[PDB]
Amino acid sequence: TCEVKEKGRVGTINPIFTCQPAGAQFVSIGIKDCIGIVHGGQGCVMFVRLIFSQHYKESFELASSSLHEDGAVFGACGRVEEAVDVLLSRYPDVKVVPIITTCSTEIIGDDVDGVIKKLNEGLLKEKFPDREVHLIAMHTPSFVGSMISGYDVAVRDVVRHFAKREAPNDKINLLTGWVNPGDVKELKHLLGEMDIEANVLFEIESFDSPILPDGSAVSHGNTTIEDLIDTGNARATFALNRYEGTKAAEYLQKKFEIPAIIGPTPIGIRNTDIFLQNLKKATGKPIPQSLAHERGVAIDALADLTHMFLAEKRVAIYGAPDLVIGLAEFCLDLEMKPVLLLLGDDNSKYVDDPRIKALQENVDYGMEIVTNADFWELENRIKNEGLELDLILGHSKGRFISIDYNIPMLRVGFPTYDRAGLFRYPTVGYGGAIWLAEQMANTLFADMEHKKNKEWVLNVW
Amino acid sequence: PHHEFECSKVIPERKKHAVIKGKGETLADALPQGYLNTIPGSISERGCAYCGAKHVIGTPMKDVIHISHGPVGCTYDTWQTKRYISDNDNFQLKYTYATDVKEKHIVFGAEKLLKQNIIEAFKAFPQIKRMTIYQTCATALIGDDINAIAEEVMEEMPEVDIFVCNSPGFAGPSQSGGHHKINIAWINQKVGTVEPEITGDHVINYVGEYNIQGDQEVMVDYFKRMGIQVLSTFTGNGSYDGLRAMHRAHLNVLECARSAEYICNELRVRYGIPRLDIDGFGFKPLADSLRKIGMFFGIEDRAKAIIDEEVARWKPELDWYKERLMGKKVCLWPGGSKLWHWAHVIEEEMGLKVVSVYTKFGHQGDMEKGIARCGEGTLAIDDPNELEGLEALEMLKPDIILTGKRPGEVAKKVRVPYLNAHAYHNGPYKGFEGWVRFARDIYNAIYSPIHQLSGIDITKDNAPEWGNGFRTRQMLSDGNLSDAVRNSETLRQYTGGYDSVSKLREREYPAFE
Amino acid sequence: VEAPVHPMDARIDELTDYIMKNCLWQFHSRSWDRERQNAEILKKTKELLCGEPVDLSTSHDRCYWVDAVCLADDYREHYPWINSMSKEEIGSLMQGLKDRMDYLTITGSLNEELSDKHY
Ligand code: CLF
Ligand SMILES: [Mg+2]
Ligand SMILES: [S]
Repeated sequence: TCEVKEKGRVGTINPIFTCQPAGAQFVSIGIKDCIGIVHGGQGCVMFVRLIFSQHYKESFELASSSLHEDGAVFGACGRVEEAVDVLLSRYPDVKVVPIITTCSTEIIGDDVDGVIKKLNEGLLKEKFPDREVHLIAMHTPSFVGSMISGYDVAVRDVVRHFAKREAPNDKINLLTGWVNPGDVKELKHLLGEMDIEANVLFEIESFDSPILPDGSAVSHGNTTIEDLIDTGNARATFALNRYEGTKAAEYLQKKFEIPAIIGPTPIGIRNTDIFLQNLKKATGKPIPQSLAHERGVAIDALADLTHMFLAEKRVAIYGAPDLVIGLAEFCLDLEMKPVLLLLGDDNSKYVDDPRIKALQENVDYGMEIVTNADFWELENRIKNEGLELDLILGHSKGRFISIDYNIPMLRVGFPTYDRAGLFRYPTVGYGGAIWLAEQMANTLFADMEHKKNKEWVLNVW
Repeated sequence: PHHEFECSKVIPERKKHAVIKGKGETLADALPQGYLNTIPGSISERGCAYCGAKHVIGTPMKDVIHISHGPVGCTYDTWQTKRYISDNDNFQLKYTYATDVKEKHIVFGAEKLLKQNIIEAFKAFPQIKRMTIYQTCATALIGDDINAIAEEVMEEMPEVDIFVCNSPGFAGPSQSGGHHKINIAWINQKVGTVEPEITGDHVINYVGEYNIQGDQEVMVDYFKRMGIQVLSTFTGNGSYDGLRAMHRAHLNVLECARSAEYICNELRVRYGIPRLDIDGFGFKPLADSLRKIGMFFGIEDRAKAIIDEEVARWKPELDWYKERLMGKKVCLWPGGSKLWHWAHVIEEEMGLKVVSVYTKFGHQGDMEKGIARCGEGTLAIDDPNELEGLEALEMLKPDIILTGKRPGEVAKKVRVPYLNAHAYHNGPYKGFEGWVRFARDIYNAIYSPIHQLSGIDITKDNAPEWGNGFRTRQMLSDGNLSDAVRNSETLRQYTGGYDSVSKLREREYPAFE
Repeated sequence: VEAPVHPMDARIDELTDYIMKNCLWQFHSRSWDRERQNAEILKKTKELLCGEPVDLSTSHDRCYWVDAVCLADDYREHYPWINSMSKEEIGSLMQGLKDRMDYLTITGSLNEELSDKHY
């Protein structure tokens, strides 16, 4: 049966995620003309910019308040004030400036809402009166939740800041979740075929930036102030990822009565079907033949693989909880046996997830879902408790388990730095169902050749 | 004279932190400021004091549980971003630990949490009996006494030893404060606590080497061929108990002065051990370094032999690249020591023109070394920020920069190639072979046909034909070489394999008695 | 502090350049260390350049000596004019050098950290 249990150890060995501020920084890099300031020590931002570099091989703009010894003793609201001044004074185009707290500035208790109000009435009116500048508090203490909850918080804070319901319209708010450019592309394709306009939070396709002959391009997000304000006017909010867009979706529900459709994460055929059904329901638009065709093209790809190769494969999955769960679900439709799911933070709401209730009702073999997990929860099981696996699905930080215990691994989630180009491919939708199934197969195939495990069978499947 | 960036006029203090080496100017005439606080909002390249302590110096130790007392973030953000390898199966890259400080610890403290963590860690890794606890922002602020907890555990558990590093992010302007803190904490807590078996008449500490892509293994190979016992390395490929015996060295060979001069300075004071500064990079600096180390022990013959065979083996290949690299402009933009290790020898030996150097966290001593070795005209920058970096690229138009990963990707967008000065490309870059590897990577970056393609505007109505589906590096590089060069019988491209270090781990070293 | 002067400033321009471009022993961490280093190594360089014996009776001496030997040798090779100069002129050249080196690295130094009493 499928047993949900909390990690036993109190400590962390080999972490799956980083802290809430990293999630707020990720939200912020997805907004046009946005540069967050991370209020804390320099590493809290510089290390996170490296994370994003590791995934994308691009540099994104984020600043530090540069906390030092004095501010840690006496308070550091002045460090923020100077930061805002220095940032605005040197970056003329910036219009959005999140103020993102860290463990330090939360503990020492700096009044961020206070110092923002001061700058709005003060500095911004005096020195910068001709400029649009939105300062936004993001309270993201590192000693609760994770980058995942930080993301949820930040999306709420940006929508809370900007959303107004002046001119109701028929658009939806699509909160993609923390996904790849290839996911944004896929989701936009689905919306286009449904003929449904949306505010897409976030438009990060432009993270894949060119080298132009005139050296003029840069990676940036394209979610605009206008789009964020327009979130108040939508007829519904589709928050695909419950752990990354519940707060913003419910905020708009509670504040403007915009209905929130939370999940399921559209991973796999069946979950993509539910998305399209939910769009129809919300908007009244019919599901067109063209998507039934693309769906069937996807199913064809899956048919070639499922009972021949994927059936009964033993899978471990980790990463963002919505990804983990979505993948587990799709794997079961692919006849596979996900046997260990790691959910690598303290969220108390996993046990209440309907998708996890369904797994508990319906799974009929030995499965574990470990909450507050770390990578030692997987490695210890392999090394000392005889867990047998055919495949891992997760991000690159788990890689040494794959490498050193000879279990092949498909790179999914964030960050994926030990493979090239993965951000351009979908994991959601019908296109993503194709990509996941074919790449799991291709991963298994390479492994069968490595180990000489019936490698000769790959001829007339 | 001092230099002021257009981008930094609105922050006039920045003028004090950069100088162009003027005609006839000596070190007494101008020197950048250094080791001052950071300007908030500037998008400085700098990191935190926990970075300098834990991430740079502490973690290289290969037989140690590196546990960060704090929330998960600090630990995750320092994991799998470094290439300090080891001959203990890269234990220090594969396993990392955080205590996972939570809300309820903010009021009450997290000393119980810490101790439980320590026991869990030793239990999970029964082959590891050494630990270093690193303080972070959060645990500094809540005031846990890490030192007391570590002593409580060592009393309970005599088979283990625990080093304590109290260097949180905010403790200082940059990496630099953490270098100091861990240097001093190590010598205060740990040096003198172990008596080492000596296995030779010639004994060194190799100090300030972090073994990026095998640099330490390159150097220690030379030393083992000289019949020198390397008592310890601080800290690349280093053993915890090896470092506890640093007091017994006959000499401190110091490569990275920035990070490790502190501990050498105190070893001279406390135990009378002399300090010899060396260079790890380049044929001359390295030969001089090896000559001096051998001559100090009366075994200069052995060092001369090594120098002779290595230069013969590799100089024909270095010179291949030099000939194609002549006059190419380079910015030396690491964090610290590398900038001055490289500044002269790279001009002399690879033919590059150094047009700029920069230090993220360096002191005025590093700018001294930097400016001393650079040519007139060179822009030196202290605590550079992103806009200044970009303006320097526009102003100097370098052919390549040696810099960090993400700064490399900034340069990428404006058509300037990079090598990773920090983590290397096809490293390691120390040693004779390493210097050729280095030169080759520079060649391959500069003369990339993809780089040449990126400069072409395909929309341009004027653009000429191509009528050819490729252009090789050597097509783009060899067009204007002397017939003598181009047709040489000695000059050749790098002949070494992908991994230049694995062979050394097998190598056998004859005792000289 | 004023830059020192010397009859043989031309030739000290050359020898100073070399040390700035090649040597590290002149850039230790604190003024008192720099005084010691400048004095001890330029001492043994003169001694060696002047056929005079050198004292190798502590490990510190050997450490100064090794930098001294290399510096002497490069002077004889790369600056071979020095080789046709009497012990009188050489001792004069070395005193001029030490003074410039002490100026550039100690008394004229813009490195503010050289007086920190703590390492
Ligand atoms: S300056 Fe450096 S990296 Fe920053 S916190 Fe401080 S020691 Fe650490 Fe840590 S858990 Fe996350 S990443 Fe920060 S907000 Fe706190
Ligand atoms: Mg790219
Ligand atoms: S730094």
